[PDB]
Amino acid sequence: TLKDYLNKRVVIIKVDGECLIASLNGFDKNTNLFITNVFNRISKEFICKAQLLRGSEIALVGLI
Amino acid sequence: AILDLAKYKDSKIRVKLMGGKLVIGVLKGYDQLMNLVLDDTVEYMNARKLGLTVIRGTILVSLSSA
Amino acid sequence: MLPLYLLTNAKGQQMQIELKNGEIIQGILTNVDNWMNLTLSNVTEYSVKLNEIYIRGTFIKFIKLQDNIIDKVK
Amino acid sequence: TPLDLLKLNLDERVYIKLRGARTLVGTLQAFDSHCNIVLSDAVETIYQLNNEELSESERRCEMVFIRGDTVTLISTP
Amino acid sequence: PEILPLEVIDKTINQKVLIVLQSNREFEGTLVGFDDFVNVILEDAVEWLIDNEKVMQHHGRMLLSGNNIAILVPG
Amino acid sequence: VTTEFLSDIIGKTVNVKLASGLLYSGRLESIDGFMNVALSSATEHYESNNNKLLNKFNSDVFLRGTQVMYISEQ
Amino acid sequence: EKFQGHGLKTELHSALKSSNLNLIRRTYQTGENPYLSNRRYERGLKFKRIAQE
Amino acid sequence: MLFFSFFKTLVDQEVVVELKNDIEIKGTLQSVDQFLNLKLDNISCTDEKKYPHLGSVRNIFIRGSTVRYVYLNKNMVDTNLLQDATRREV
Amino acid sequence: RLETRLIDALLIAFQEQTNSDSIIFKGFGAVTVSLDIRMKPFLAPIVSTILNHLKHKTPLVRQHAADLCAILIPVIKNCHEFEMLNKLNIILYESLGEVYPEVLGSIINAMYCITSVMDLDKLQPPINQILPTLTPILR
Repeated sequence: TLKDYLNKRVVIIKVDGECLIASLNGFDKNTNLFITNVFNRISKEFICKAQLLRGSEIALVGLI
Repeated sequence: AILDLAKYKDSKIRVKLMGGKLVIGVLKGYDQLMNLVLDDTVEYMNARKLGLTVIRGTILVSLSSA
Repeated sequence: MLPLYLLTNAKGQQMQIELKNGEIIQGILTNVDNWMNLTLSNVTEYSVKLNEIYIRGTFIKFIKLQDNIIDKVK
Repeated sequence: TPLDLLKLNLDERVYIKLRGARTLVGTLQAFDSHCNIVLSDAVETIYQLNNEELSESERRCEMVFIRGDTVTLISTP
Repeated sequence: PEILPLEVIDKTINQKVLIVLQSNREFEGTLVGFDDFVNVILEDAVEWLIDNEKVMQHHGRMLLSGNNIAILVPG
Repeated sequence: VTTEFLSDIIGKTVNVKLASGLLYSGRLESIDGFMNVALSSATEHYESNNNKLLNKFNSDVFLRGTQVMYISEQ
Repeated sequence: EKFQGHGLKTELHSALKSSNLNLIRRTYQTGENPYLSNRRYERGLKFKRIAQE
Repeated sequence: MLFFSFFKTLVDQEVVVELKNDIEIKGTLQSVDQFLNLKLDNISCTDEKKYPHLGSVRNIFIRGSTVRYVYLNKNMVDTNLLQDATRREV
Repeated sequence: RLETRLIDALLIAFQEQTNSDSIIFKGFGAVTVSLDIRMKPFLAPIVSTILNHLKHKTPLVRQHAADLCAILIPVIKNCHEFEMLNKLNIILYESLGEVYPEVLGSIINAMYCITSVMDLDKLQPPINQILPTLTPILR
């Protein structure tokens, strides 16, 4: 379950190969994730303060 | 439906389809499944002319006014 | 909270939508369904000004929300 | 009914082709409505076209699982 | 009031039709039957590839899956 | 109608093509509402049957319903 | 029977070589068969005049 | 549902996973779900190149579609019991 | 050879026994205590019969087989089967909820031999899950 990853900085890798570090404030049955404090793992590029990520896009999730 | 196509009915619309397809045509009819009936249908892939067509609301990526 | 519930609380807000074709769609939200099918107003896209556009939920990559989404929402 | 026909090759050596030019040989220990497959004593032949020549990568695994969406062909070698 | 796509397809039954798939592959032939999922029964189909190439000439009644279907063109 | 067609084409040699373009020529043993195809004595070819036959399979050959594109017959 | 049919029969965890406490346990206490506990699927498998009417 | 009960049956087991983007990770499975999403603990290294870049992450959540294979050992589980389980279900 | 035929005969007569008597598991256990390291290839099928009787419709054969379990537990340690002791602990712990007290007591006895023999850390259930199920048993 994604209930343990709430309010925690996580590292998400997409299907396209991109990766990000950011907090996880929400989840659903479709693995659609509401994401805040968005930053890039490799490029350390701040994207925005609040974003949504479709479930089919997530390749992998990790805790940090 | 969260989208009312009545004001888009009998109006030229620009619809994007899956697989890098773009279709422009006047909207004759629609349904709750967003299956579209277009007349004077043209497709830009560079230019392909068609007659009346039936559009799949299943593979439909997006719709906009034209 | 839930993403769908958040898009339900958020109505008429500017946001930058990312799609699978790679085209930016910047618009103002209008209605949201259980399939997260988006309809935007005052729409402009990058690789075109549009009054309204229909957006399929499954074709979406990610959504760039405004920063006040929590304040204006909750 | 096709699965009922797939009851024939159970516990028998099966040749399976998958998406991504992934071929695999094994014995058939599982299937289901979504065609999720478990194989025993298997071996994997990976077709990889690189630098404009044909090449392959052999991954030997005795126990491994396969996801249904990657399923392309199911037959016997 | 709204003309239904199932009404249009029902109208183009037993008529020449060009069905464009989601790929560059297009089919052309005589429509026979369909269903709610619009799995096409196409009589004497001709397989095509746009950007044209002829693949195979089909003699018979063909069943095309409604998943890959994109556009239905009467005539 | 489609179910009637499937009931008609049972025990008939058919040419079935996936989304990968590989066309299989073989007797149709069974099929379901998911368009899952179980063949027998099926031979594989690239595109049209007039091309090179890659490999031969005598036993029952199963196909996946979302992978298949169209089912023709000779 | 015999010791031959004994060892050849083994058991759930015996033949399974254990290694799964949900296999042995679940297949034991509430167990009938191991690993034994869709809508649009049955709809697809179950799939003009009527519509018009 | 069969495989659902299979990995639902396999908990606290070190397995290797390959993804569609070619990411191969070994881990100890913990939580399961109807959509066959996996949560691995004690994230390990499989190869040098195929292993993605995560330094400190001990726990992951994998989406069910992304996995290509799931690598096990024959000593881990008996296949035959799953087999007659298959003939019993369908 | 005749050592093989011995244990074979003991398993046969043990699984085929019609009458209710307490001798078979006692003396069989005495044999297994006499010869122990030699048992391993027989030790596996013997436990197959064990579980086979642990699922049965007669409480007499039930508690009988359980009494045989508690006796065979120390011998299994000599073969270093400990995971096999773990699956025994599992099945017995899952059957601990039986209604028949006469069998349940013997089952708890086998639990006693298992926990006593094998190290606590590697015990499957584990112990801290075991005991709170024991607290209602006292009544």
